[PDB]
Amino acid sequence: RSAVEDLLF
Amino acid sequence: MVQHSPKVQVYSRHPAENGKPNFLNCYVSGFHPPQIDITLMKNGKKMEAEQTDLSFNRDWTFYLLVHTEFTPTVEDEYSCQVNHTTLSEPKVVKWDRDM
Amino acid sequence: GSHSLRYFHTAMSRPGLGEPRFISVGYVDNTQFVRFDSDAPNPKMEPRAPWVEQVGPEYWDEETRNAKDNAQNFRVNLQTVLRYYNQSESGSHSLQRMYGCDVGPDGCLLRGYSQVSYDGKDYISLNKDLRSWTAADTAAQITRLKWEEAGVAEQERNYLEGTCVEWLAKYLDMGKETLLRAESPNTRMTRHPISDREVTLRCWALGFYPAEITLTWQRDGQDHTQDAELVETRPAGDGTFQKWAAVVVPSGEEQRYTCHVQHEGLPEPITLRW
Repeated sequence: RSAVEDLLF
Repeated sequence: MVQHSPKVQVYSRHPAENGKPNFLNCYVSGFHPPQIDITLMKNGKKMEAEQTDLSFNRDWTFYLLVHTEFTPTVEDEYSCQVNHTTLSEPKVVKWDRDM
Repeated sequence: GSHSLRYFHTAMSRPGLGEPRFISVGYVDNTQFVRFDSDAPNPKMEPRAPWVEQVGPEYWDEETRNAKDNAQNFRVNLQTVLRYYNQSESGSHSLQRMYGCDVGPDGCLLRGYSQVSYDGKDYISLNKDLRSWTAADTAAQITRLKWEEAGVAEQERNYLEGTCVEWLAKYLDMGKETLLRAESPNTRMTRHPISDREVTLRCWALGFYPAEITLTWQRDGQDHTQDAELVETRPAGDGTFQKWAAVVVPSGEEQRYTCHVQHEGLPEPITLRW
């Protein structure tokens, strides 16, 4: 499964 | 930026029994930026072919496999032509069936 | 043995014409099983190994609503970075992300990963404690502070210690017989004269999986891998790999040389002499 990410730089 | 040039190998899936069906493989890798142009050549002509998905190595240099079914004869030539910014010309490599 | 589940995002700003392309890609060990692409027609996460297909339709729905969300963030990210550096919109730039987890033979979690690169250089990365980050430069230091305040490492850590490990088990289950089976290499040595006093002695290993292999030469005993040609290990197209390793040698001398292959799927090392 993929990772649920709110990766905002 | 920091740019690495594309390294290309062109090879038969199975060793080249002359005549029989095989698979022609262009493996290009170790390049950055990702934007790259890759076509397999039938004596000098673009063969339709599939291309793998954009994946990369841990040093972030990308790799791709463009490959289509082919059947080796004795007298026609196959080759990969690749295009990419680090290269002044399109680099082109023909297929030595001993490699 | 040990195994890894890793995902590879690539975000590609094409400056002139069109929003950036977002290509994620999924691997269990050396075996791709998943792919997404942002400029498709109604783009969707798709299978790319057979064994994953008997997984809930729940799954692929949730995975596209994820892949899409990431494409959004990484388009803003690609812009966010460009302005951090004050780079011209004239330029094409790329962000890459890699995360994943290595698991040990019992299930011991060996390593977790989450690394970002901008234009192929390291940007920020999650440390081995899974709790701090390394910022390569000053632009990265703003991303770091942002992520420390948002607690990003803590949600990464839980993904890597939980979902990743748990789902790598599910994957290796679906694909036993595929994933947990090592294919011995087909080994041959060929010989190609060049001069009348020098030949090339290629040593091939074909059709092996996983790509982990080592080929080495030996002149009467003495390891002669020194300026033997080793080529990068390539895919065969059927999910197995190849690699060869030639030495140049004078005529009549072939009878003294020697090649050796070791690979997981081999019981004891293969040894090749002309």
